Amino acid sequence: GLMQFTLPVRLCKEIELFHFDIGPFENMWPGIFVYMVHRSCGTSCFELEKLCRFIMSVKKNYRRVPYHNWKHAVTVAHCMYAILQNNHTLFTDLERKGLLIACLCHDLDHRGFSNSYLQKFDHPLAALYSTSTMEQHHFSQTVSILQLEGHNIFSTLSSSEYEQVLEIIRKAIIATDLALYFGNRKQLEEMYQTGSLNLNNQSHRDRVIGLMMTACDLCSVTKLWPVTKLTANDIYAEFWAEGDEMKKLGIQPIPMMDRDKKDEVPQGQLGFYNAVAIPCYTTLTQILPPTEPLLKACRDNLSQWEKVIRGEE
Ligand SMILES: O=c1[nH]cc(-c2ccncc2)cc1CCc1ccccc1
Ligand SMILES: [Mg+2]
Ligand SMILES: [Zn+2]
Repeated sequence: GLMQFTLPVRLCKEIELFHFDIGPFENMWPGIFVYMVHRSCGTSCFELEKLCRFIMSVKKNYRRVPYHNWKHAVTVAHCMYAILQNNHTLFTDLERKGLLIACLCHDLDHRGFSNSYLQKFDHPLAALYSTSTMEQHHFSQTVSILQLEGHNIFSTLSSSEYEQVLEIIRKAIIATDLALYFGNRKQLEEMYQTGSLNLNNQSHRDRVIGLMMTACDLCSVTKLWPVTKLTANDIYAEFWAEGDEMKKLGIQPIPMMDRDKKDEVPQGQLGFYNAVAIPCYTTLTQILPPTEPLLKACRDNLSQWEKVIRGEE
C-alpha cells in the first residue's frame, strides 16, 4: 500500500478543477481513475490488484462508439470526483467508494442508441426491462463484472455494507436515465425552497445523489468551450446514426437526431442548456454550494452557443 499514484504537475493541479479534460492518451485514463479513488476514498479502500483488474474489465465492456465510450465513463467519474472533493464532509465512506464506481460503470456496454430506439426496434433488452432500459442493463453489467473471479473490489465490506454499496450504485446508475431527471429536480427544487430537504432522510440523499449523477453525466457542457464544442460533435455523431436507424425503421426522428437538420444544431443546444443543463446545475449549486463552478461554466458555454447563432463564430 506504499504505492501512491502521482500525475505530472499540470494534471496533478488541473485534475482538482471541475473543467479538467482527461486528455487524448487512453493509457493514462486508468491511472487518472486510481489517482481519483486514492485521493477521494483513501489508498486503503480497495485492493489495488483487484481495482486494476476491475478497471480493465470495465474498459473492455465499453464499446468503440463516438460518445458513450470509455472516455465518457472516466470524464463522468472525474466530475463526480471534483464534486466529492469540494463537499468532503457531506458523504459517507461507502457513498464515496460507490459513486466513483457507479460513474465509471454508468454506461457499460452502451451500443450508441437511446432507450427510445431499443423500444421501437424491439430489442430484447426492451422486453427484459420496460423502463430505464439501458440503465438496468448497465447496472446488470456492473454486477456481472463484480462477480468475475478476482474482480470483487468490495470483498472487504461487511455483508450489510456490500448491500448498501450495490444499492447506492444501482440508484446512481438508474438516475442517469434523463427521463427520471426532470421529476427528480422538480422534487429537490420544491424540497429546498419549502425547507423540507433533510440529508439524514435516506430518500432525500437518494434524490441528491441522483442529481449529482445527472450533473456528472452532462459535464461536457461545463468544460472549456473547445472541449464542449468537440464533445458535441461526438454526441451528434451518435444521435445522427440513431436518426439514420429510425429512418431505416420508417420513423421520422426528432430533429436533434436528423443529420439533415444540422442547421438547427445551435438552437437545439439553446433548448438543451435552458431545459436541462442550467436547471440541473442551478438546483445542484443551491443544494451543494461549492459546485457553483459547474453552473458558471455551463452559463459561459450557453453564451458561447448564443454567439454561434449570432454568426460571431
Ligand atoms: O453532454 C451531453 N450528454 C448527453 C446529452 C443528452 C442529450 C439528449 N438526451 C440525453 C443526453 C447532451 C449533452 C450535451 C448537450 C448536447 C450535446 C449534443 C447534442 C445535444 C445536447
Ligand atoms: Mg447512459
Ligand atoms: Zn453517460
